[PDB]
Amino acid sequence: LDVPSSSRYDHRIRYVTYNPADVVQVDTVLGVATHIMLEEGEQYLTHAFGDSEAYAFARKGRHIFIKPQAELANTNLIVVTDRRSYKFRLQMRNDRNGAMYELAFRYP
Amino acid sequence: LDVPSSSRYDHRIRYVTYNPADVVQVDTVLGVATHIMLEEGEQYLTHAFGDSEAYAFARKGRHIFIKPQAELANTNLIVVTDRRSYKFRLQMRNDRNGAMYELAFRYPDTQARQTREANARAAVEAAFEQRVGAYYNLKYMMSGDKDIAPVNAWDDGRFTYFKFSANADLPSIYFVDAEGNESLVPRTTVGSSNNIIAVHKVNPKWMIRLGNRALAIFNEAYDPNGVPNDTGTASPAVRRVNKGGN
Amino acid sequence: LDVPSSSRYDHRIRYVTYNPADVVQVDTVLGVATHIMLEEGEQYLTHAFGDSEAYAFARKGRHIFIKPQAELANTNLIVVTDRRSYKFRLQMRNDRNGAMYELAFRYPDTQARQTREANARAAVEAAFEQRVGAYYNLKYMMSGDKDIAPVNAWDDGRFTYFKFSANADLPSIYFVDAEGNESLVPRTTVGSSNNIIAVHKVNPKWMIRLGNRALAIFNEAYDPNGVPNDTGTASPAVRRVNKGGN
Amino acid sequence: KTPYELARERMLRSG
Amino acid sequence: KTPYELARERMLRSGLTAG
Repeated sequence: LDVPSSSRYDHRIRYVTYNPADVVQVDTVLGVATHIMLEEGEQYLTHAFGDSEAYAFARKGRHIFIKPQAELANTNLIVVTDRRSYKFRLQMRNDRNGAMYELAFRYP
Repeated sequence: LDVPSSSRYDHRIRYVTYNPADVVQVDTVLGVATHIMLEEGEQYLTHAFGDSEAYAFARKGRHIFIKPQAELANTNLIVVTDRRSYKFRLQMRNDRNGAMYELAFRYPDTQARQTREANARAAVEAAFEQRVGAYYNLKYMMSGDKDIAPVNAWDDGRFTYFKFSANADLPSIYFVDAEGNESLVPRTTVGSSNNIIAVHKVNPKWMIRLGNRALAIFNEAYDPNGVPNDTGTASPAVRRVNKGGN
Repeated sequence: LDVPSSSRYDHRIRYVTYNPADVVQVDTVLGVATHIMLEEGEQYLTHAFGDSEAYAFARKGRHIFIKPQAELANTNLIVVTDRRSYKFRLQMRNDRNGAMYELAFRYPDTQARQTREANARAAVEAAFEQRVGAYYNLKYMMSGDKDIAPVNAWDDGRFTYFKFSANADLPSIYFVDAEGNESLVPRTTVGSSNNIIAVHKVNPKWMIRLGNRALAIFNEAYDPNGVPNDTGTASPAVRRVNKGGN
Repeated sequence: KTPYELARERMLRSG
Repeated sequence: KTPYELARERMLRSGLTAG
């Protein structure tokens, strides 16, 4: 459960270091899209939501957008690519504050 | 949250520096369109709304237009491109005052990147032109047609340099072996005014030709041993390293 | 019942080793997809549930994703590969807590095989660069066109080495037999500055040619016997083994 | 159906 | 039908990939 850490100019942008042995907690509010940013040269293979209907999924190349489409949308998103597999614990926050506009990854 | 700064002529045109760690606040009133453009030659890739139905999206090339389509349109917009990714925060304004007709960006990150590559090029050029610990051979003689002659000839142990004056045509230079046969040697033309022909070999005898005139140049201090090329470049302070690995 | 072991960072990711004679117990909850991790290069042949409609099955190459879809989904999932049969006991947890996001399989034999080859590679490289236990023959004569001569010629009983200076063109080297006939011999170019031509043979006589100049190299201490090559490589500290089996 | 409820509906429906 | 019940029905119905 690595909660991402925000930037110093705004909290709407978070960052996290990749770890193949730990999940990233994702805090989603209603009506926002989350730009999840993958590493360069990485080819998408397959993803598997916890609920395909609880979130909207869009992908162009290595860009990923997720957006809640139903209430109580607490699921998990596992996207698997050639180099590695990502894990997100999507948890919808009911207060519509403190969103995460962008999730950016770091690699050791 | 980046609040853009309005121009001194009208409040409807606002500016802000791009920052890949902060979102820009956009205030949209009902019934107007906020014109947005990207930096020249930027490849628009994809966009994503909080509410695809609350706002409109019109784009041709680098010009992006949005407009509220529904009541209470409070969402975001993430426009991703090949070099960056603009993150907006759209907040529909109830009282229809203080509109934006145009958002414009000033980009310091692209300059910060463009400047670093100049620093790297300057570093490598400094390494190459740092020539130090060099020995110069000047014991050169000539016989033949002195009208095509260089004003100076020398070598640094690795290359041989023939300097020609400004009013002189640059001739062809040939490699002469022990039996007297000529053969092609590669050359590069160096100097501020392209007045030096640098051949890539140290040899005891050279042949210069221009038309039907030949000049022979003799190295009187020929060193068979030379300076070995351990680094793979023309200087001992720069190394050619394998990148492909493999 | 081989209960998987949770990761030290998070309890969701669990690792257990494959065993043909046991089934792995999984604790799955509602609305979470479990990532079953397969070995690289396997071949999914088929799979089998004891209750198909209880779980949703999606596969792509070696990546299996399963989620529950019906109430009280207590069944098994058997996946057979080309090399082994995977056995799961899909027990549906009831509180929606402590899910299993991934189940990574550890394989002992492949661990051992993959770790030993890297040690072998490092040891082999160190043993080539070790280069001990060699006798050097330096009784080499020459006669002919000295301007294409090497500055040093020697052999270690396996190869013969001709060292040329930095300013010297590398010539062509030929094998001379008992009757004086010249023939090709393989060569490799070694040294820091590619200044040594190593030929893959020890011979009493050699011929060096470049253009129209010829030079004869004489081995005045020719050992007809030499050191036998029992290892199949250039050094006695590395062995060439038949991987292909067959 | 208060306007805020319709706003939440639009938020959930849209792509 | 309370929201939690509808959420459970949604969770059971969902497929792994939408599309």
